[PDB]
Amino acid sequence: QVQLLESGGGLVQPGRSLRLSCAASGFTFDDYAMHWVRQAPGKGLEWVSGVSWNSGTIGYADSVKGRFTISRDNAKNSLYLHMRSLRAEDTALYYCAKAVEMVRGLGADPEYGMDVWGQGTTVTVSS
Amino acid sequence: CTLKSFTVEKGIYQTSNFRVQPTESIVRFPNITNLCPFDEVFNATRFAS
Ligand SMILES: *[C@@H]1O[C@H](CO)[C@@H](O)[C@H](O)[C@H]1NC(C)=O
Repeated sequence: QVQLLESGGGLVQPGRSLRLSCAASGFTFDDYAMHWVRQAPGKGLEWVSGVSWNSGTIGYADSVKGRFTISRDNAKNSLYLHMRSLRAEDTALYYCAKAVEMVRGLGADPEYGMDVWGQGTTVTVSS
Repeated sequence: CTLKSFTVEKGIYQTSNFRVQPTESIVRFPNITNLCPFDEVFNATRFAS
């Protein structure tokens, strides 16, 4: 069965780094564009980043641009999210979701449809 | 020429090879259906770093 397991949470002081990891198990990992979506505490969702089928990133959120860095690995079926310049306003859950339409299955390539969601971690920042 | 002589005696001789010649060439192979997924590589919307 399809499984999306994420890890990397834990309290870290402001002005450091973290490296979240999402591992997928149960499908051909190279025919699905992954996404990383935050979830502020007691608030609405907020898109953070993504990655297409060919390891080509699709841009980050406007307010986060400058620090976050996404990376993928089809060989180990692993997607990673390096985080820099951590600030107090970056405390939230983080889910890694997968697209729906397999590539070249029908104009352009697909990126919508975050259907399967893992249980996110609980990254927090404080001093 | 075959007898290696200029005087040839009465009789029947077998000399050379009659062999009809081919006309053209023919190559056969079934409908080509498998195709390498190259377009997805060159025509991808976003390349990696
Ligand atoms: C293979 O192509 C030929 C010529 O277009 C066609 O007649 C044939 O139906 C195709 N393959 C088969 C056996 O269906």
